[PDB]
Amino acid sequence: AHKSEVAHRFKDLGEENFKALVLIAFAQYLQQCPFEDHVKLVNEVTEFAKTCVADESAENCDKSLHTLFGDKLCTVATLRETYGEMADCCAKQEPERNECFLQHKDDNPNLPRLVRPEVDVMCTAFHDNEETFLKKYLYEIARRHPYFYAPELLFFAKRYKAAFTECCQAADKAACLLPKLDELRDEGKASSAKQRLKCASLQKFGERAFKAWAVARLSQRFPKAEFAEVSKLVTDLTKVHTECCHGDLLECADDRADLAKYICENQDSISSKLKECCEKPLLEKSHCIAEVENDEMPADLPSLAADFVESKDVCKNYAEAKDVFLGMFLYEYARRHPDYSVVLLLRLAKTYETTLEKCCAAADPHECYAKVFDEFKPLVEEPQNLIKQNCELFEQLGEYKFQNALLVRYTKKVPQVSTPTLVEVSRNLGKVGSKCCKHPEAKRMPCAEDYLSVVLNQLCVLHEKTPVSDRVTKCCTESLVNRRPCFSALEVDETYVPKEFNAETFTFHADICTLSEKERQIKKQTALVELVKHKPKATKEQLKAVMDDFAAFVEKCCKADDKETCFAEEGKKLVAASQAA
Ligand SMILES: COc1cc([C@@H]2c3cc4c(cc3[C@@H](O[C@@H]3O[C@@H]5CO[C@@H](c6cccs6)O[C@H]5[C@H](O)[C@H]3O)[C@H]3COC(=O)[C@H]23)OCO4)cc(OC)c1O
Repeated sequence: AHKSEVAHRFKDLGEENFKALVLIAFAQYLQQCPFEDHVKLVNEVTEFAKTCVADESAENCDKSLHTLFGDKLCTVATLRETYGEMADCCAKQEPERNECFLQHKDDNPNLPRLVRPEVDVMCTAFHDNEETFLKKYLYEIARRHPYFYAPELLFFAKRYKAAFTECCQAADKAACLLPKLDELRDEGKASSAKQRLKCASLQKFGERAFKAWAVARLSQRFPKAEFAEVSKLVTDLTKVHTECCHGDLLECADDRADLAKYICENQDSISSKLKECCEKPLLEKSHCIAEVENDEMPADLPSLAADFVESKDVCKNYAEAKDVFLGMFLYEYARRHPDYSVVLLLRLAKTYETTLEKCCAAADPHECYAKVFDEFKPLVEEPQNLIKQNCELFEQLGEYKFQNALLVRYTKKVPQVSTPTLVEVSRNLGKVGSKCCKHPEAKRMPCAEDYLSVVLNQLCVLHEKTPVSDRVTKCCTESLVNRRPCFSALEVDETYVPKEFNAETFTFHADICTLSEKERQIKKQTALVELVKHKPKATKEQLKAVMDDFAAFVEKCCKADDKETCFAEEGKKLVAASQAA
């Protein structure tokens, strides 16, 4: 164990990443804090760190990272008149102060939306103070996505700098810059959502859950790798994400680097597909390994019949070490099925487990578990059916109309759920259609069913903040593996009383003419959820009818005699038809 963890981390990560990482740590705890303040605090922490690196025996160098950093956040956070319910945390010591900070993370911060300035402007600000410009990027995303995988956020910042470096010297700056930022925005939302799930698993379902998940995913990725190796990897990788989720961002970054290093110094025993990745700079390398394509599986692997049903020691080995035996089954099953979703593999693993508990406590266990594998079959076919059906539906509806289809279906299921949430979740689910139906009906399952998990988790966590439907609460709390079926099983809420008619939520304005097409869509899908809430018995024929009116008048009013008052009479037409009763 090192004396002075801050020195140890400062030396290991180096100054630039140390600062960026603390800045992320601060913004993911204090999302409402202004930029300038966080930087000042990070600067002071970094000032102090250097003293400990110089001399580890100097005054506070032996304090934990959280004590040191926590004391530092609270200088601005103790302000109750500006931050409210967050010096709740500052009244505490470590570790309870940190436990407090983690539980006050807000998945939906009431934060001002980003202005996006002219390209001229951004590029000016970039050359002027390159370092501030990047911090301002780190800060904005971190406070908006308090679960962004911090090391990966350094990677994003780096791509972000790279974009401005390249495009700000381009002949056409806009034509170069914007697609890169558009890709970066999408890739970032995806990354954030994926990490929320890794964190929710750990924090709500425990380390054992995350491990099973990783064994499964890594086994599919590295099918030539031995179990001992995968287990080692699962271990390191869990230690890393546990750290990140628990707010130990420096150790997380460090331990992820060590890992990325291990992987590359052991390529020949992991995968044949890491060659290019391990030639990249640190951030890029680590990212590349993380998203690397599955290796080819060894040819002619045997069947699992021998070890997991036919051996005489199935019950012994099970009872002799249940977790490593299940890990093995899960490893052996996942290696051989990169075409199964990670969730399917966990279900089969869970089925095999529950089947051994029942059968090892039986007269003749082998006679009892002989069937087991046959029982996996309807579990495998079930996701296949849904994906087949949803992809046909998407193929004839397109992303947008497909999202609206989900918007209506999902609103009727759980109309207490908040409108912006319904809109976000349904729009994202629509993105499975685009991302996954694209693939041949044979790689679709991991893409489709693993991504829904990420999307269903967003719903779960956005709903957790201010819960309004016990049925969502139940599906989200029940298991993690049963989330999709539990949500699929939900029936239309006939118990729910229709919302009254608010005029403003159905009146539009001249500002809508200045929005992107995407925003306009979002604007209208927002109206649609509100429509269903106000008339849940409306028909598909009726709903899509009222839809095209919204569509048509936007067109006519964005052109007409003063666009502002134009949305207004349409507001007056709808208002009069409601008072009418
Ligand atoms: C991870 O990827 C994501 C990126 C973003 C957005 C985002 C989205 C974009 C974009 C730029 C930006 C940047 O926005 C700019 O951030 C700047 C940071 O740099 C500094 C400034 C320099 C000089 C004055 S301010 O200015 C800021 C701009 O105002 C702002 O638009 C990101 C920086 O931090 C964000 O949050 C921002 O071009 C078109 O699409 C949002 C996400 O979800 C909401 C997300 O997941």
